Amino acid sequence: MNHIKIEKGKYVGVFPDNWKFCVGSGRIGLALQKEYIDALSFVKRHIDFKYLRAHGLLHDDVGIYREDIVDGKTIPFYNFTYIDRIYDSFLEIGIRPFVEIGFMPSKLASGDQTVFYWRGNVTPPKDYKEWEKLIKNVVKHFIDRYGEKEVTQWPFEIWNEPNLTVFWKDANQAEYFKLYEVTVKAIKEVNENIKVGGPAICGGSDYWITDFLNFCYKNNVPVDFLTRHAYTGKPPIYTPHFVYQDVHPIEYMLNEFKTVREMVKNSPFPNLPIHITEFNSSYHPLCPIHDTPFNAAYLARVLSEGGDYVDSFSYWTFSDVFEEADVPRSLFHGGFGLVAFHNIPKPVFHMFTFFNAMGEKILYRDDHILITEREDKSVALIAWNEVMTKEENQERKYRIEIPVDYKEVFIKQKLIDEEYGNPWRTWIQMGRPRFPSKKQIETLREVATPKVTTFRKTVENGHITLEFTLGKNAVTLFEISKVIDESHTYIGLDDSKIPGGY
Amino acid sequence: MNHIKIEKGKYVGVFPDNWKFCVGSGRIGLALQKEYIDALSFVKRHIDFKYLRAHGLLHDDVGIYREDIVDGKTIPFYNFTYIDRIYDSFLEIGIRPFVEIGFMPSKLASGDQTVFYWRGNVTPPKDYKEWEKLIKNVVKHFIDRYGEKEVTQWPFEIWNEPNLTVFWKDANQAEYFKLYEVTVKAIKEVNENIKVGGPAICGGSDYWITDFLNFCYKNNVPVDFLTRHAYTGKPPIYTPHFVYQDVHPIEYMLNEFKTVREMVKNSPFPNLPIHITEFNSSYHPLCPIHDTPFNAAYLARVLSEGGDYVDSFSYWTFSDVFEEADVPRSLFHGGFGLVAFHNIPKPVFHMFTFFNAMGEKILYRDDHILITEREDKSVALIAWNEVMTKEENQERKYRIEIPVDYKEVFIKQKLIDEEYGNPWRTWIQMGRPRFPSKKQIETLREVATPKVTTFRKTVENGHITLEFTLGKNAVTLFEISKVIDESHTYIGLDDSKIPGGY
Ligand SMILES: O[C@@H]1[C@@H](O)[C@H](O)OC[C@H]1O
Ligand code: NA
Ligand code: NA
Repeated sequence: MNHIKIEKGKYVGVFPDNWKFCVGSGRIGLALQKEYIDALSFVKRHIDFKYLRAHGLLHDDVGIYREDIVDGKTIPFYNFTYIDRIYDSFLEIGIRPFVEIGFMPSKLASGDQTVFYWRGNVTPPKDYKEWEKLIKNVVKHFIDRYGEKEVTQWPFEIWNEPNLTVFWKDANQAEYFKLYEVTVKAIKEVNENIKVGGPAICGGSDYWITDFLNFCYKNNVPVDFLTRHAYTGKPPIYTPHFVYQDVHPIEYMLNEFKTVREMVKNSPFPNLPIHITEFNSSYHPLCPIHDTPFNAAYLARVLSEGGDYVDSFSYWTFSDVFEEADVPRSLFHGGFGLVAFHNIPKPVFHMFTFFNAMGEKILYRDDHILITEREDKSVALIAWNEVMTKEENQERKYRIEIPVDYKEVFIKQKLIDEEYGNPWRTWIQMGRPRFPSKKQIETLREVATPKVTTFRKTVENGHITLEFTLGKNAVTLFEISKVIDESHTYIGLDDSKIPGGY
Repeated sequence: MNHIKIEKGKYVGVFPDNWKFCVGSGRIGLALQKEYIDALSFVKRHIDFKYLRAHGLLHDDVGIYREDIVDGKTIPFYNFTYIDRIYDSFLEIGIRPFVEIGFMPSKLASGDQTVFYWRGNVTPPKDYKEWEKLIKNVVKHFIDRYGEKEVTQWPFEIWNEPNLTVFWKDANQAEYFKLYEVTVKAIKEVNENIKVGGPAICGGSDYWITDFLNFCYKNNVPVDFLTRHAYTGKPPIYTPHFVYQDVHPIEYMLNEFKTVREMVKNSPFPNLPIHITEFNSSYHPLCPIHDTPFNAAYLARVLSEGGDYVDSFSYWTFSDVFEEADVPRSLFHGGFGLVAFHNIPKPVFHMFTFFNAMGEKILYRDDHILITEREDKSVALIAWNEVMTKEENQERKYRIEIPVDYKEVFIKQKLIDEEYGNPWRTWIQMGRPRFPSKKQIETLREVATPKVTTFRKTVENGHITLEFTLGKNAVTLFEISKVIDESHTYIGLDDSKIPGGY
């Protein structure tokens, strides 16, 4: 039904690598877990993410800020044992931290308000000049351990979602500015080449972006990028074990992206880089939507178009290794992770890997397909089909004419939908086991992979035709490439002489 | 000084393998750490430890006990996500848990009192019958996942050091006896072949052993083994960063072993196995005695002799991965472990591995040397020399006549003292760097190995004579073996034709 004719030689855009700039994570402290490193290693073997963005560098499980008593004095001590082990392991894996400065260490806090099950503290420092010394020592170490050519490649975003009272005492904008100003000026004094930015808010308070940008311009506090989080979840229904959420169409997020690029172009900093340091449909770590093939198909458009607007958009999160809502109580529990425990890829993970196949040169693109040409001049394409309702049009038919100037083509297709690459479904059939056996795990691994099919055909009249129908919530990848047939070189080759009817 | 003549074909005792039955660890929640799994794997490549003993199975970071509110009714939830991953990894490595029931999960607790930096609740359960259901469900889960044959090889130790008020409210003995009865009867109802035991007391309250064994006999309360801890630290000096302690002679601890055996010999269970579930010199996690060559020399006698009295004795702990006194603040910091961070083995580690060379038939044993015969009739021996003070007497000389019925002999010596295998000395030389660099760490690993030297002697009069002198805090191992010289099979063999003066 959707008929598409690609003309020989015409392009319409550049597909950039923004989609794999940065990915999200459970709290920095959780990076100590073997399951985390096993997960991060597995992701990094498949998607060359450049940066990792996680809360809680200054939380007390990481244990940086402590206080010793000598006489009646109270003198600080900065403990780097854990963060060293962590950042080391990031860099050995091949990924750098998107440092998020937060939250408040308990012995520097002014109040007792906390966020999450791990009770990160969200009050301003009782003494702002002792918070200045923490930040400067923390940055100075790093330069000493990792060296400046390395640490200046690390961006520093200041705090998390201050426009919400649950993350920042009273959601006090003025006090958030004092905090941003003290913190970035501590960082810059150690090394001015370190890029910093903010204000890390979620949608629904976009005036914060104008207020924050004016505040940095009127005073002379530096800002080298903007950050903001984008979700699409309508208000949620709660449960002892679940949070259920409806969602806006994915266009609601892409619209939010561009109106944010608009704000920055009318800002005192018209070329500011924008980093969406968190994004997903539902915004709760226990929402089953994250486990489904729907969330793969639904998020796919963001990877196609998101880089038209923002310099990075970081999927929350790479792994279910997460503790914000306590320890998960079931293998499939609605976690943010691209990867469920035991390195079982979710549908969303495979969707991400498909974009490894996109070239820079965009042949075509609408709301539900992306077609690109790689440097070897083979053609690849990714189509999705997110289906929000029982009553919606369920299938999505494509007929695509593709020019090729060679005579024998090889087609490779990877499909994930409700049937293929859907371990959640098998998990359900298995009885929804909360704590499955090894054998159950390995069977979920066997299914947790895209259906892969291959075709060979002769090219007639300088083009080929791909006709295919996406079912409910499918994402698929096609790769079209030239065959240099070598069968002529096999003397006496005759398949018909093989038992088996060949 | 110390002249020894091994008479041909005579033995005394038998050297059993109790020394490697069991080893200790930081709390079970710390087993999620990559650094922890890396250290355990490292230890188990060198010492075949059968069991691993650690606090806090029921602590709330492992997350097992939780509550849900459907109605106003609160019902219980048992979350096995973390504990499954932990015991799975123990089993894959090849070690089993010496299960320690404890401490108290927050939602079952009757009071606010906690132990350690990680705040384990040490009050009894507010409702002993909801404590019983926890035990039943945890053990039934273990059996469901791992199988009857496997879990019934896991011994269950009830609580930890209840004679101390810091580990158990008011050090109430009756309250503990009720806890022990309720817990093990829950255990036994799930499967009566699970070995239970106690009372896991600290030293200095040994009447508890009489009271607890009598209590069980009187009231038909199962007990399949006794447990107790043995340390030797005198009352400590405290510092913002250190705990310093003197120690009794090591004879003091071997005395406690033979003493507690006597009590169970005089009890209604005269054949009770005894497990010394923690031991070390100093009992504090920030006491540098643990990092020194002295502790290796000092602790050697118990490996040599402890098995005469107790069925197991488990060194606290296998690794510095530990949080009882907050996150360690320097590479060497006095931690309990055989192994420091980044797998840098301490002298005590090497001392242990030496005992892999002891055969079962003992040829000769005193306070400072053990000489054994392996099955191929080669002879091996470990000698040590702990020097407690600068006065004392610092060197120990040895002259050992070993008979052999073969003419050509090969001797291999391994030595650790203050000069060799002492990464602590090098770290001091380096500046005591709290957070060393990779190059520093790698240099420390280069020196953290025994000195290894080899010898060839033609035997005169059917015996060889080992002559060596132990420096201060030294441990050494020799191995004596037959040589079948194959040099006659090399035709034209002449080293004198190799440039180099050979
Ligand atoms: O921490 C994240 C928070 O910032 C956002 O509101 O929702 C996702 C959470 O996990
Ligand atoms: Na379409
Ligand atoms: Na988390």
